[PDB]
Amino acid sequence: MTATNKQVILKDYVSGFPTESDFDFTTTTVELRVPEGTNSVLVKNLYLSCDPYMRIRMGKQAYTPGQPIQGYGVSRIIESGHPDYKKGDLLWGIVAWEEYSVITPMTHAHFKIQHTDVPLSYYTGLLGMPGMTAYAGFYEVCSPKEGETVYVSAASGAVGQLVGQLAKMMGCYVVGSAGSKEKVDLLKTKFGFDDAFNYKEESDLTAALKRCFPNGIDIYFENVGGKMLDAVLVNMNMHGRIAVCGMISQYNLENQEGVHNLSNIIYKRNRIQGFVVSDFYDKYSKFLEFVLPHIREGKITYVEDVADGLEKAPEALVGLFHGKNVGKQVVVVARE
Amino acid sequence: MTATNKQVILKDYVSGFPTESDFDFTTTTVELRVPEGTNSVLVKNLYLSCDPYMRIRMGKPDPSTAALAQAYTPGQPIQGYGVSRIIESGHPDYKKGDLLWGIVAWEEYSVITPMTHAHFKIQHTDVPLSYYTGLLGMPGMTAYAGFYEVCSPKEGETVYVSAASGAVGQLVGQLAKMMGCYVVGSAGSKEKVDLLKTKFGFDDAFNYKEESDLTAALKRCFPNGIDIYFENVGGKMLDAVLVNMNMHGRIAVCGMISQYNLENQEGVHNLSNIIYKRNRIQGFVVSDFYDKYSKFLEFVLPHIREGKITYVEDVADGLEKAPEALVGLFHGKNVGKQVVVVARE
Ligand SMILES: NC(=O)c1ccc[n+]([C@@H]2O[C@H](COP(=O)([O-])OP(=O)(O)OC[C@H]3O[C@@H](n4cnc5c(N)ncnc54)[C@H](OP(=O)(O)O)[C@@H]3O)[C@@H](O)[C@H]2O)c1
Ligand SMILES: NC(=O)c1ccc[n+]([C@@H]2O[C@H](COP(=O)([O-])OP(=O)(O)OC[C@H]3O[C@@H](n4cnc5c(N)ncnc54)[C@H](OP(=O)(O)O)[C@@H]3O)[C@@H](O)[C@H]2O)c1
Repeated sequence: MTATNKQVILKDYVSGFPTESDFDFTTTTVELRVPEGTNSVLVKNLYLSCDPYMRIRMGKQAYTPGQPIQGYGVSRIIESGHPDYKKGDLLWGIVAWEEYSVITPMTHAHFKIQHTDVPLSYYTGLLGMPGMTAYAGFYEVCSPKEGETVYVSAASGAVGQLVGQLAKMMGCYVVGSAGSKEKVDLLKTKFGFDDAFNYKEESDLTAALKRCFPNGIDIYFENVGGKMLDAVLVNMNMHGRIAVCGMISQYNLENQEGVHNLSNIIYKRNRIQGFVVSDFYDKYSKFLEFVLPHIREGKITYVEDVADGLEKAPEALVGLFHGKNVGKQVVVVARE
Repeated sequence: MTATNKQVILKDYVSGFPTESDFDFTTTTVELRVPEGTNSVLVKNLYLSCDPYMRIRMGKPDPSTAALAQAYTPGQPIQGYGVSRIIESGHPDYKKGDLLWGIVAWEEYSVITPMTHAHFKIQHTDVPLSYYTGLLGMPGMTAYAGFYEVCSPKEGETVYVSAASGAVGQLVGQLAKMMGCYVVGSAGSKEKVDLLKTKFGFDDAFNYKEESDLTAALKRCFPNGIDIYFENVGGKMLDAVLVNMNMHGRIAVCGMISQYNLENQEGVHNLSNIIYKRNRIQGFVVSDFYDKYSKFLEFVLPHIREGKITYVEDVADGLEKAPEALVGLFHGKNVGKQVVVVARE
């Protein structure tokens, strides 16, 4: 290996939706040496994650045009130059969209994989940054108690599916919405939710919510926004929490959708708390040692829509925003 | 034993703003005697209060609003907060010379059954009895409970409060100042902003109505963004604040009178920002904390009596005015706590 290196780049700033045309392919050639830098390691990017924050990251902390779009991925140390990383092991964290990248590890972008008795695809979704985010947001920011109704929202996907699974381990009554009957079956089937509805087979969303929850929503895990939020507010419960994890139904408009119903948080006494996963990474290694018994035991599960190659990685990032993605969108770039 | 007790009533459920018309008057004759059943007391309503909550209790009954809540049964009188003197026995902790505050009807001679976070006995007289409908009562309990146990302020923090010339936003700004915060306020009247700037304390304030790009103004007052936000307003305000906010910014949602007399509630766009800069919106209801009311007095009653807490009012006589009075809040014709004297003392 003193190879060529393929990279998926960004042309220029996406207005509205992202499309395959706002991404271009290019070949650099990499020397597999130590290499040149300071606390650097060279790596072979194994897997990539299709992260929805990326849209916000590609409009005019924003990736520079002409340079590969950066994003989370799990990788293997080719050559080292960093104390912690032996010249042959597994990492995850921010990396370029390439086969061969050079990143100098830092404690909260880059973690080090010390459990391989589980897929190295999980560490871009379940045992990776969506997992910390489902752990963090549902445990701290929602502050769940037992027996109480949890509405989850892009539930099939990356963050959504551990929340209803964590919540059902508590023993709540969980419901979840998803866009198609493939995903809405996955929910009650695979992760045994207590109900699940296809929000795209509905006009009556407030009434949809009001039907799925007889006695109202104590907790709502927010992964989407707008219309959905507004029905959830009518539906919310007294002293019930809403942890705002994100708003996919907003990242893409060049005109942000307007919410009405906030007036309800007075009467119903709603905490609405918008977190960020980063802040909880000191609790990462506690999450890991908590879930890792449940996965390899058949208690926590996952579902990941796995593309193959950087070639099929624009057709993949774009797929999140409409909903091609069935579960976590990962991108296999090196099979091992 | 009859005594002719006048009243004020609601014709019908309101849609939009109240007007003097949605209320009718009428009279009756209460027989002045010892009330029975539960632990009941016949009272004599000296004062009464115009608080903007009464509009969500005037509208047609939604479950959403039924959590505050359940509208006034159209035809019998209006229920509200007022000061009252015990005209008869009925109960243990209430002697017939006595004087409570709480929820009475809009009538001359109410009868009440005094519940623990309903009816509160006045003990202290050295202060105007009209203070038990502002500062020493419920709207006073809001600014205390909403800013200490809800905005979780830290000394030095930037603060913005709105509807800053009314029973809550003028005592908030002072509890704010009492810990070196940078309270700025807002109000619509050209002179109302002058009570904020001078009389109440605020470091700056503005006239939102003389102000056109709302957010430009909050960008001026706080060049270093807004840590806390007390809100008695909503809509177009909350979107300027959410832009201007700081990280780990907090918001206490007391009320949103703007939205209240809208049939067609305004759209709050900018709510997405809170995912970036870990903002917390929290809606509370003062009613929940009336345990920390003994404690609140204990606090305020020293600070007022010493020049640390200033409080303007707006008085007006009898029920005849209490329509025009209650309808004046929504248009901002109350230059402080709007009180109505049924019968002075
Ligand atoms: N809190 C944090 O710090 C944190 C961390 C990471 C990511 N996030 C954010 O939250 C999301 C990521 O994970 P994920 O669990 O949502 O799954 P994902 O599968 O990774 O992302 C795509 C999903 O978006 C949904 N979707 C797209 N447009 C939608 C719309 N207009 N309305 C409703 N649903 C829509 C689709 O579900 P349907 O087919 O069912 O409609 C699809 O499954 C992103 O918005 C991301 O920016 C937050
Ligand atoms: N438990 C709770 O959550 C709780 C408890 C008590 C009260 N509240 C609520 O919060 C408010 C407190 O009452 P208060 O006695 O302190 O007096 P207040 O809010 O000052 O009421 C009158 C004021 O409303 C302002 N106003 C009128 N229309 C407005 C509009 N469209 N936009 C912005 N401001 C407008 C006027 O001034 P400017 O034009 O000068 O701005 C006027 O000074 C009420 O809405 C009440 O229902 C909530």
